[PDB]
Amino acid sequence: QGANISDQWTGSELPLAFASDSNPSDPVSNVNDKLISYNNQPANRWTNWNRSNPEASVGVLFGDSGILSKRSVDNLSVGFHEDHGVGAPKSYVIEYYVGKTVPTAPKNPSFVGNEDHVFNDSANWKPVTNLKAPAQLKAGEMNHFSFDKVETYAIRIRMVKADNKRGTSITEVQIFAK
Ligand SMILES: [Ca+2]
Repeated sequence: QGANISDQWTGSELPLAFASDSNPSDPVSNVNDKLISYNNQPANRWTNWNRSNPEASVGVLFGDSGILSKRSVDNLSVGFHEDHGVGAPKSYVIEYYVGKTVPTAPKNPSFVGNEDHVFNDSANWKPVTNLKAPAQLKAGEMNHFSFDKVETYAIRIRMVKADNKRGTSITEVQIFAK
């Protein structure tokens, strides 16, 4: 297993987690903070609990040595969390950035859908190929995904909440270099 290319580094803008939308007290920066919690002791998660869109995406914008970088990516791990109000999504798509425009760091990374940004244009994303995924997503553990290697500035997981929940929830994601 190679270097972790999603974790935050102190004093570095990148890698940066981003989301289309978030419950504000559950910012997406929680997903790459190296804290993993499946409960409220402490609560540590991104969610879109009680937000208006049942679909949201969470992703990582890569960096090398403090500045933007493409990386070669073939994996994603996601620790779903669940309580009465949130849980694993009922459906998802994992996507990678293909825009010709070099992405900027979002001004408000937990709420990318509320600003003009390349990430909001579906032409700038393609789905990963030959996905290997769990047969069912499970809260309470790191759920591992693998796919054909791509060279990209960003990947994201775009997810629709379960019908019996008020949102989707993630305590941590991890992406590794080869
Ligand atoms: Ca975390």
